[PDB]
Formats: sequence, structure tokens, C-alpha cells
Amino acid sequence: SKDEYFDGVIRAGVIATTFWGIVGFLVAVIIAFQLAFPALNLEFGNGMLNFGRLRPLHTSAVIFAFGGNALIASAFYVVQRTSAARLFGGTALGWFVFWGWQLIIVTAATSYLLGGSQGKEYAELNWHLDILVAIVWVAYLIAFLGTIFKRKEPHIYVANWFYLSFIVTIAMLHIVNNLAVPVSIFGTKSVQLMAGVQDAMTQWWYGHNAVGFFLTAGFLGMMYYFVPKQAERPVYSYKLSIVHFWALIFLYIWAGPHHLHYTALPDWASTLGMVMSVILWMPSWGGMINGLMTLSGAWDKLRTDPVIRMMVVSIGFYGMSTFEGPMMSIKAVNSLSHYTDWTIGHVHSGALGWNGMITFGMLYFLTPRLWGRSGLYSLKLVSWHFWLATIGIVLYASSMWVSGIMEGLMWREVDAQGFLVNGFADTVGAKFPMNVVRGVGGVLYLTGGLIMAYNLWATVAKQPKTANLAV
Amino acid sequence: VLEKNATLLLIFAFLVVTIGGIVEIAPLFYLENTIEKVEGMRPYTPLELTGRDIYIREGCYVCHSQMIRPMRDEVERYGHYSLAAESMYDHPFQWGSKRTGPDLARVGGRYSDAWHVEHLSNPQSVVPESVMPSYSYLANVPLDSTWIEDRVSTDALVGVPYSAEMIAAATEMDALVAYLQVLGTMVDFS
Amino acid sequence: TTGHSWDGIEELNTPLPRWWLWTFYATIVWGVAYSIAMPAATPGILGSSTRADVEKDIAKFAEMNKAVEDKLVATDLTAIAADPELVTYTRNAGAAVFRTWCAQCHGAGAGGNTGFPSLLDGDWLHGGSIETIYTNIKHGIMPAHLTDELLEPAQIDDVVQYVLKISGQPADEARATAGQQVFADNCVSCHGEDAKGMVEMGAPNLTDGIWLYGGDANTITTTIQLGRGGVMPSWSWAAAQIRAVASYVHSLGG
Ligand code: HEC
Ligand code: HEC
Ligand code: HEC
Ligand code: HEC
Ligand code: HEC
Ligand SMILES: [Cu+2]
Repeated sequence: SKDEYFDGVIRAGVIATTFWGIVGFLVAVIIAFQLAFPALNLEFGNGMLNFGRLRPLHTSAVIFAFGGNALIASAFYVVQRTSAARLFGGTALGWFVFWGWQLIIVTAATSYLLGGSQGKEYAELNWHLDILVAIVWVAYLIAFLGTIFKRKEPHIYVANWFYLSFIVTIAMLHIVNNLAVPVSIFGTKSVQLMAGVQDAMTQWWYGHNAVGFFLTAGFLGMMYYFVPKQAERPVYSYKLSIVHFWALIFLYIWAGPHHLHYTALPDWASTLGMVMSVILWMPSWGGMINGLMTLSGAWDKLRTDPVIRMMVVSIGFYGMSTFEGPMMSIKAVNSLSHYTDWTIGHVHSGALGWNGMITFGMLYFLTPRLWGRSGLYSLKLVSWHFWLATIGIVLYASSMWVSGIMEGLMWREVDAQGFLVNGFADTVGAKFPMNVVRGVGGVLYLTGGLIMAYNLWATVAKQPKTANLAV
Repeated sequence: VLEKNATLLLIFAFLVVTIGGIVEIAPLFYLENTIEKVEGMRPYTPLELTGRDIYIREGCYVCHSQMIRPMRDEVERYGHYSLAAESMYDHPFQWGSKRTGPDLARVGGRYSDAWHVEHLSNPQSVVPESVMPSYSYLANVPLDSTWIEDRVSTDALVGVPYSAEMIAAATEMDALVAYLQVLGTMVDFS
Repeated sequence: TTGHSWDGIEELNTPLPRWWLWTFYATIVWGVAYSIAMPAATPGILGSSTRADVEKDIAKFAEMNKAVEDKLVATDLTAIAADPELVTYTRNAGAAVFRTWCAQCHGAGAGGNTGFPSLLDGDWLHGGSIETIYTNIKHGIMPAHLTDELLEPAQIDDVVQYVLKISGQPADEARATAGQQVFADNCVSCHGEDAKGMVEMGAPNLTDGIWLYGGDANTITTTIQLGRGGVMPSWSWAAAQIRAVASYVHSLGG
């Protein structure tokens, strides 16, 4: 039997997705405030709040915990339905992935503030945690790929192409970038296998591809399932799906050196990164086109359905960032952009605008269904959430652009006499209003997250036994 | 097609995804420019190595870059643009990604130890406008150096030229200052 | 539309958008062009282009502003402070250079703080002359009496009180007699008697007015106990600029 879809894990992951979203974004707001007012840092005593330590916590919680859980819930729900079979690992393998993932985030929460970090971005957790994550991910791929193997229909939905790719590539990236000799039990009590330029390359190959697969590909899978899930029928382009997918999947791995522009990294590598990052523009947009064009005719729905609003706007930000990224990947542009708040602007445009928004919409869609509910408790709240999230994202982006341009310019600016026009401190001071506005925008987005939490909770209350009949 | 075939799709994906990594990462292992240390350079002294770990633990990297780009203005501000050879020993590499604070790569003497102590103790005190967090605990905690030998041994395994003699021979604030003082020094003297 | 449905979802067989195609192809073409043009070429740079552009940037900068610096170098530091052409451009830019390099220790104002000298004022530890200031800048930069058996716990207190009297007048009679005697013995050698101080040593005058230095009895006790040990790092490596800065610092007082 077991004809019914295993909703179990998806339910757990969805709720946790909301929870981690709140935790991660709140850390985001707090650290932002710390940039605005350093007092928020403990003056005497490292303690609980210190920016250097908290920052990676924000990073990991937001990406792996929030984004990660979103990916788990979405992939488990989506693959099951798209292929029409009950999850291959079942409660056992899949639930293991749930608890295991939970353990991973919990360990991050304890470990990071404690000070144990490799110092490698998006890599920060210590080796023991790395082994745990590798194990959980291995289990996760078996469940997912197994689900595909067990499918009913002969064809495999493109959404699964993206999810599947994301799964495999992240595993490879994680293993490779994490090679390190353990000196001690924890924290970064390991030293990376590589050093210098090589370490930088491995790091950014890993680092970009992280957003590339974890944040883009996997989420593209989400978009592929959820955007078309609507009352309106067909409008899409399958051939684009094919071109866009392969081209993206191939091209994206080359993008690593754009991080490294005008650094110690050899010129040839930097160039390869730039060129491929520019080629990357097309496939990435292919995703957005495929998503949006699908809406055509359907647009009237946008006023009606806020979940749709979220998905659509999500693609808007996605395209924007996928455009801005290639531009910043040009050496001349990077010359200005690098080390400035602009990089952050770019990150949150994609993070809040694309990743968060699509996952949000995804959850609003799925959680009622998984919960054995016709719909969310209040649509109005989804709308309010939509607005809060949108203004917050835009405010964040605007502030960062102003700050970033100001910083790059101020840093580079030379006088008539040839001397440096501004002290670094002057640039720092210039940045303050930007820091505050950013703090506010992020705060608003966070509030939207709270509204989501309230709404979801209300809906969650309704029924025990929410097997949703056959499905 | 290959739409239908799970194994084929998986294999092609793994293959497609691999090319960039093989093309970019692998050749670097082989290239000498990125491998060769500056001639003068030696590995971090045990105090400096410990301090570097502290710099890692604290999260200094999150605000401070250690990579000078080859532009005139940054050369003017920071000093000689960073060279691959400088980072040869760095497991893991410290190059920044963000400059909330200024670039640290070449503070090969720029400030006195005393200044560093006061500043780390309370950045606002020395630089009123600073965003930097206060790190007074550094003064509070002493180093046991139990682990230092293990750390150097591991680094040697990794390729760092520590002598047996170096291992045998080997406050946190002291270590951090020691680390900061070495940065970028290797190139200038050599 | 295509025949197979994936739970609700069906997909249209549609063509790639022409513009999308064009942009994709264009990017590819640009990439090939870039690679041929970059490392594998472009004209303008002999050999092969690289980060080598750095040299060009510096070189053109040098051509453009070499004259200004070169003119200044011939001129003496005193002259470079006076003259608003070089001299005034030397204060604003020297002042420009000052902010970037010096401000973090000596204050944006150049007024200084505890542990760092006030460059604006009249008082100079190493000497106010142009040569002295220049030397301070170019080549960069107090004995622990607590230990020297004789000084001890009490001797230090006494000397501190006496110095505060040289600087002004507090009231402590034991802390005065003893201190006078000690100062004449030891301190006076570097700080002189009546604390004129000696510029050669960088020993500051004890007969000063209220400055940023820890005048308090306790602070004086600490400096006497433990001694000083302050550094002015050399700008000869890091820094022409040193000269303009000397001209600026000199201009600062007057
Ligand atoms: C922190 C590391 C400093 C740097 C950066 C700069 N200065 Fe400095 N300077 C510093 C100290 C602690 C002292 C006092 C040293 C002592 O005798 O205890 C000084 C002294 C000077 C002087 C001499 C002043 C005098 O009384 O004769 C000059 C002229 C001076 N400093 C200039 C100067 C310039 C131009 C700087 C930027 C290039 C600069 N200093 C940086 C500490 C520090
Ligand atoms: C984020 C906020 C940080 C944190 C995590 C660190 N620093 Fe910094 N730092 C920051 C700013 C905005 C500034 C400029 C204002 C100031 O000088 O106080 C600095 C400055 C420094 C400097 C001086 C650099 C220079 O002027 O050449 C140093 C040496 C420095 N910071 C060191 C340092 C260390 C060791 C850190 C980890 C404990 C650290 N910083 C963290 C902002 C931030
Ligand atoms: C020989 C060298 C001596 C000796 C024998 C004494 N002093 Fe000190 N002193 C000396 C120098 C070069 C400096 C400057 C230190 C620095 O700038 O880092 C000082 C400084 C002091 C100060 C501090 C002045 C200030 O607050 O800026 C004091 C209070 C002082 N010296 C006192 C002092 C006393 C009481 C001595 C006899 C016990 C004495 N000095 C001897 C150089 C030298
Ligand atoms: C991926 C999802 C994601 C979400 C959602 C997110 N962030 Fe971040 N955040 C990141 C990443 C990635 C970085 C690291 C950027 C870098 O290393 O350049 C970061 C870094 C930051 C920083 C450090 C900035 C700096 O200059 O060092 C702040 C502040 C911040 N985020 C605030 C926020 C706020 C406020 C929110 C409010 C919702 C938020 N974040 C939500 C991903 C996210
Ligand atoms: C989350 C959504 C997201 C999307 C979508 C995205 N990136 Fe980014 N981008 C990031 C993050 C996170 C960083 C910061 C990495 C770091 O910490 O240095 C970044 C930084 C960058 C930088 C600046 C690196 C530096 O330090 O100067 C470039 C260039 C870049 N990305 C290119 C791209 C390209 C090319 C694409 C797609 C074609 C893209 N981005 C899409 C998240 C994203
Ligand atoms: Cu990237």
C-alpha cells in the first residue's frame, strides 16, 4: 500500500523552515544594528553578542538552516508529487535527514558563538560538523534520487533536474572545500588542506557554487514546481528549460574567480571567471523568463493571490541579481564593488528578494496542504507579509547600493595633488546612515517573517490528523 | 532524451558540473607562482600562529581584508599590492571579502603594540568613530600553548616548513598583536 | 503543450525567445573576444596584459604629479611650510596625507590623545625644528624606577609628588621632600633640573602646563614606576610624502 504521500517530513521541515527563518533573520537584524551601534556588541567580555562571531551564525542559520529547511520541505513535497510516489527513504531515511539537519543547525548555533570556525565563508563549521553534514546529505540524496528511481511517470520533471543537480553538486562542493586536517576536537580545530591562492580558489569555487546550486538551482526547482501550481493552465517553454538548465549547470561552476578579481589569484583564472560569469547571464535569465512567461494571461491573478505575488516578485529580484552579478563579475566593475557594501547589496537582493520570497510563497502554498488544510488561515496576512517583505528588501538594496558606491568611490578617490581624498574613517562615517536604513529594512522584512509565523501557527492549530485523505 | 534515464541524467550532471572545478582548481596545485613563498618568508612563529587562530576565532576576517589589489589608490593607502607568495603558508587563507574596517594585509609595523592593545581593548577609545567591537577579553585570557605543538605539526604535514626544533621551542591579546605585527612584513624586508 | 502531466503541471513546447538567444550568443562571442584579447592579444600593452596595468597607473600618476613633489623636495622643509603655493598645498595635502596616515594616532585634529602627542601645540619632546620633526617622521622614535632598589614603593610616590610641584602646586609634604631629592639624583639627568627636559633624548619637560598626558599623581606614579616606552613608527618604509608631512606638521604651530 503506502499509496499516500509521506507528508510527515515535509511538515516538520516546513515548520522548522519558518522557525529558522525567524532566528536567522533576527540575527541579521541584530548584527546590522551592531554595525549601526557597536554597543550592541558586549564591550567587556566576548559574551553572547559580538559581531565577528555572530556574523557567520547569521550566514549559516540563514542559508543552511532557513534556506536548507526550505529546500528539504520543498524537495520532499515537490518530488513526491511531481513523480507521484511516496518518499523513498520514508520516515526512516527522510526523518533521519530531518533530525540530522536539525542537529547540524543546533551545533552551528552553539559552536559559532563559542568561536569555533574555519574562517571559510559558508564553510565555517568545524570538521566534526562537516562529517555530520556529509552523512546527512548522503542520506538526503539517497532519499531524493531513490524517490526519482521509484517514480511512476516515464519523464522526470525539470524541477527535479534542478533539485537533483543541486543535491549532487553541493555534496561534491562540500566534501572538497572541507578537506582539512584535524588538530583538535572542534571549532576550527582543523587547518584547511589548501593555502593561499589555491585555498582562495577552492573556497570561492565552493562559495559561489553554494549560492549557485544551493540558492539558485535548488530554488529554481522550487520555482518550477510552485509557480506553475495555479488554477490557470499552460504557458511555459520546455526547450528553454533544457537549454537554461544545462547551460546554467555547466557554466556556473566556472564563476568562482569573479570573487577573486584583482587579487593574488592568477590573471588567467580571474579572466575565466569573468568570461563565464558573463555567459552565465543568459541561462540564469532563462530561468526568470521561463517562470514569468508562464504567468502570461494569468497576471490578473497577481492582484488576487498574494502567494503568486510572492513567487513573481521573487523572480523579479532573481533576474535583477542575476544581472547585477555578471556586471560585478567584470573586472573593472569589481574594481569598485569589491570589499564594499555593494557586495552585501547584491547578496540580500538575491537572498531576501529571490530565495526568501520564493521559499515564502512555496511554504504558503504547501503548508496548508501538508497540514490537511484547504488554505492558509488568513490571505490578508500573506498580502501584508508580501508588502513588508518587499519594502524591506528594496530598502536594504537601496541602502547598500548607496553605501557601496560611496565606499568604492571614497576609497579610490584621488585629489588634484594626487593624494588620497578620504580617510577610511571618513568612508566609514559616510556609511552610517546606510547601516541604519539597512537595519530598518531588514527589520521590516523580519517583521513580515513574524506575521508569517503567526499566520502559519494559526493554521497549524486547526487539525490533528491532517493526512489530507489519499494525498 | 535522457529524460527517462535516472542514471544517465545523474552521470551527465556529475560530469557537466565537474569541468570548471577541474579546469580552475587542479592546475593551481601545479603552478609555481601561487605555490612559491616569498624568499625571505618563514612560517608563523608559535605566538603568531596562536594569534592568527585567535584572529580566526574572533571573526576579524568578517570586517578586515588581507589582500591589497593592484590599484594605485589602494597601493597608496595600504602599501604594496599583495602577492600570492605571501599567503603560501596560510591555512586557511585570510584574504577578505569585506572591508568594514581597513585592509590588514600590510600592517608590518604601521602601529605600535601599545596602540594595538588599546585599540583592541576598546576601538572607540582610540578611534571614536569606529564600528569595531571591543575585545577586552583578549587581555583576560592566557595561552597554555599545549596545542601549539600539534598545530605546527599539522601545518608541517600540510607543507609548512616548521622545524622539529620550531615545534619544540613553541595573553591572547599578546598573541593577537604578535600576529598583526607580522602581516605583510615578509615582502617588505625580503 | 506536451502530453505528460506532472501533478497539475504541463509544459508548452515553445521557442526560445529570439532576444534571449541573441543575448546568450552575444555573451559567448564576447567571451571568445575577451579571451583572445586577454591572457591565453590586446594592443597597448607590450608582451601581454596583466595586473601590469598597475605599473602604468603608477607611471602616469608619477608623470602627472612628479613635478609637484619634485619641486617641493628641493625646497627646505621650513620653506615648504611657509609658501602657500607648495607650502599651502603642503598643508592641505600634507594635511591630506596626514589624515590618511597619521590621524589614527595623533587625532584628526592632530591634537593627540593620551599616549599620543599633540602636534598642533608649541610643545615638542624631540624638538620643534624642521629637521627634528622631519627626522621624527622619517626614522621614527623612560626607565622603570619601581624596580631600582632605592626607588621602591615609597620613592616613586615621592618623586611623583615632586614632579607635580615642578608642573604646579599640590600639597603633600612627604611626597615633596623625598621626591626633590630623588629627582635631583636620577630624573634630572634626562629631564634636567627644574624639568626643562632634553629634546635629544625625547625626554619631555616636567615643567609643563595642563596637557593630555596623565598629569594626575597616580598616573605619574605609574609612568615613574613602570617607565614609558612609546613609539612613533618610521614612515621611511611606508611613505617625498614624509617631507610634505614634515612641512604640514611644522606649519601646524603658527
Ligand atoms: C601610532 C603608531 C603613531 C603613528 C601612526 C604616528 N605617530 Fe607620530 N608619534 C606617536 C607617538 C606615541 C609619539 C611620541 C613618542 C614618544 O616620544 O614617546 C609620536 C611622536 C611624533 C612626533 C614628534 C613630536 C615631538 O614632540 O617631537 C612627530 C613629529 C610625529 N609623531 C609625527 C607623525 C606623523 C607625521 C605621522 C603620520 C605619517 C605620525 N606621527 C604617525 C605615534 C604615532
Ligand atoms: C566589524 C565591525 C569589525 C570587527 C569584527 C573587527 N574590526 Fe577591526 N576595524 C573595524 C573598523 C570599522 C576599523 C576602522 C576604525 C578603527 O581604526 O578603529 C577597524 C580597524 C582595525 C585596525 C586598524 C587598521 C588600520 O587603521 O590600519 C586593526 C589593526 C583592527 N581593526 C584589527 C582587528 C582585529 C584583530 C579584529 C578581530 C579581534 C578586528 N579588527 C575586528 C571593524 C571591525
Ligand atoms: C633617561 C632616558 C630618563 C630618565 C633617567 C628619566 N626619564 Fe622620564 N622620560 C624619559 C623619556 C624619553 C620620556 C618620554 C617617554 C615617552 O614619550 O614614551 C619620559 C617620560 C616621562 C614622563 C611622562 C611625561 C608624559 O606624561 O608625557 C614622566 C612623568 C617622567 N618621564 C618622569 C620621570 C621621573 C620622575 C624620573 C626620575 C625617577 C625620570 N622620568 C627619569 C627619559 C628619562
Ligand atoms: C541567504 C539568505 C539571507 C537572508 C534571508 C538574510 N541574509 Fe544577511 N547575509 C546573508 C549572506 C550570504 C551574508 C554574507 C555576505 C558576505 O559575506 O558578503 C549576509 C550578511 C549580512 C550582514 C553583514 C553585512 C556586512 O557588511 O558585513 C548583515 C548586517 C545582514 N546580513 C543583515 C541581514 C538582515 C537585516 C536580514 C533581514 C531579513 C538578512 N540579513 C537576511 C544572507 C541572508
Ligand atoms: C543569494 C542569491 C545570489 C544570486 C542569485 C547570485 N549571487 Fe552573487 N553573491 C551572493 C553572495 C552570498 C555573495 C557574497 C560572497 C562573499 O561573501 O564574498 C555574492 C557576491 C557576488 C559577487 C562579488 C564578489 C566580490 O567579493 O566582489 C559577484 C561578482 C557575484 N556575486 C556574481 C554573481 C553572478 C555572476 C550571479 C549569477 C549569474 C550571481 N552573483 C547571482 C549571492 C547571490
Ligand atoms: Cu560568486
